[PDB]
Amino acid sequence: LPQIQETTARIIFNGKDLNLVERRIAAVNPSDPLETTKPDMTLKEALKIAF
Amino acid sequence: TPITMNYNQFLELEKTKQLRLDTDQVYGNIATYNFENGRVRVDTGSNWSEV
Amino acid sequence: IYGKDALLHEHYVYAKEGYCPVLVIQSSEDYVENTEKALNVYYEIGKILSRDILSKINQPYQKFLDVLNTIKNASDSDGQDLLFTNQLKEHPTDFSVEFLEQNSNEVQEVFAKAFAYYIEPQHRDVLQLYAPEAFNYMDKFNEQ
Amino acid sequence: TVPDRDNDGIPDSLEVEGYTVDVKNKRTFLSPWISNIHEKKGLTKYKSSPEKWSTASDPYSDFEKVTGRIDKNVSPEARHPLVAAYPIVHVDMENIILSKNED
Amino acid sequence: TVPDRDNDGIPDSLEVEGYTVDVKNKRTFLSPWISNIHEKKGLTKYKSSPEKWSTASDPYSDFEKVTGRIDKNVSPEARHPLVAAYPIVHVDMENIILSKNED
Amino acid sequence: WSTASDPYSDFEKVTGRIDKNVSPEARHPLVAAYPIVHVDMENIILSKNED
Ligand SMILES: [Ca+2]
Ligand SMILES: [Ca+2]
Ligand SMILES: [Ca+2]
Ligand SMILES: [Ca+2]
Repeated sequence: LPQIQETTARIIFNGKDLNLVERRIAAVNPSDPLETTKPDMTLKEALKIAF
Repeated sequence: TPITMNYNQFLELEKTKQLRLDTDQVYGNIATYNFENGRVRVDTGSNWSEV
Repeated sequence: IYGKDALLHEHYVYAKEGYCPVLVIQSSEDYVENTEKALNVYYEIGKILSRDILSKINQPYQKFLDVLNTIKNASDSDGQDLLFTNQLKEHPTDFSVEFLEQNSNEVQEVFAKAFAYYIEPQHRDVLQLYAPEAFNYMDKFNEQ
Repeated sequence: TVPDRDNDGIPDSLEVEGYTVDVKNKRTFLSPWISNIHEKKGLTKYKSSPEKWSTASDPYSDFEKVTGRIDKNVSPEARHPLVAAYPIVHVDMENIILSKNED
Repeated sequence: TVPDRDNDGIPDSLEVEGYTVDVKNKRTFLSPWISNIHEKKGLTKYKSSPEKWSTASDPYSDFEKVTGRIDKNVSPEARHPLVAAYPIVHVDMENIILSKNED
Repeated sequence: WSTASDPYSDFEKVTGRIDKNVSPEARHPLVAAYPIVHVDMENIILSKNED
């Protein structure tokens, strides 16, 4: 769990019946060389695949 | 079993209200990276006492 | 449990000191290998493949037209747009691939596409899905 | 021999450039992405790390997550490799019971 | 075969003379220091021991620390090999509760 | 393998690949390295078990 928390962006959304839904999506930390090996994530793509 | 205090220490505590707490040593383990699957795993054998 | 970074390309030294430096090594890095280059190659393989003065032993229909017609059969009866892409639409019949007039439009694309079908190990994994229908064509190319 | 530095059973160029999984007859085939042989089928183009066995760092590989060889209790929207899969557990308290230890 | 006495996956002359991890593509590549290129990119020149698997003797290699294949809870300023990474834990006491065992 | 028969080789002791808490004068191979532990007692607490 701390490995996930330190490497992802967290998005909370409550449009499904006013209930807080949390999703973590892998996104790039520029100061970490291994973390930069991921493909880039736009916000719209993230909202499309996550929700 | 809960912590026990005798009579004279009880009187001295209710008189002086001086009860301090010391941190002598801390046990705790290291999780190391695995080159196999990328998963950082805890070695329960090793501790920071070695390090 | 294994060797870390077996490429051992460190011994190689890169110069090109100055503005707009460009480095090219057998290993292939920077402007050498990229997704855009692969995308450009996909456009290149699909239409007028190979910009070199001369290519392979065969661009004629004298020996390469009968084999293409014989190979043009699908057991699954699919391969829609997957094959003759941008051919003023896949022909429902086309009278079994023997007419040239108002048809040589996609013949050049089809011959170029055939080279694209079996080029390097990667494409083989893609072409591995085609299984037997493509293999027959690949075996003839392998025999050469 | 095609490289897979992340050792997750899926090569590096496919994870970079895009790929998909498609059944043909009864068999899953890991294709690279072709927009004229997949997009029509509605298959989702996948990208992930060439050096992460698990790109989302969850205890599930990229290949297991795209193949389906996973714990099926994972939610379907977590079957994308860039989507993390993790439990969120919290405890609620419905009732108290106090008993007076009086004899 | 290039030597690495410290067995940390990174050769000895590079740790002596300076090196940097610059990624031309998605994949990560470690290589010797060149001031014409890596200085313009802002990359930090790294030196470490040719005989220490961990030059700071913390339970993390030099290569893991420069690559990023590490516990990410390590602070970023501890990602330099000459910077140690270690916890400092001390306990504070917010409140006392004494109960008189009188019946 | 250990000329002083302590649990450290001759080579580890001259190389430095050793527990660094070993004193520097014990880094010579003919010098033994061993702990000497004894316990002191600072205070007594007696409680009369009388009800
Ligand atoms: Ca892979
Ligand atoms: Ca991967
Ligand atoms: Ca080394
Ligand atoms: Ca070293």
